[PDB]
Amino acid sequence: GVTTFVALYDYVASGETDLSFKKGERLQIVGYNHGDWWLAHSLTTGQTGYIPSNYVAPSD
Amino acid sequence: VSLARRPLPPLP
Repeated sequence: GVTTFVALYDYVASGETDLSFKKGERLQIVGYNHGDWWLAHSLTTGQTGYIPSNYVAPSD
Repeated sequence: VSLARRPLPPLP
């Protein structure tokens, strides 16, 4: 039920829906999410997009 | 709905 995640790896998004992010970035999940890819907002860069859940872990 | 349910990328 945590909403804040940290990026565990750098990720280059392939599509316009997805967020690129770098290892260590703090990401907050936005709205209702299900499945494997979740809409997120980077607290580090301000960008938004879908993230792959296997690239992140719950964070403070 | 499809955007959430897409295959994941492999880990690096």
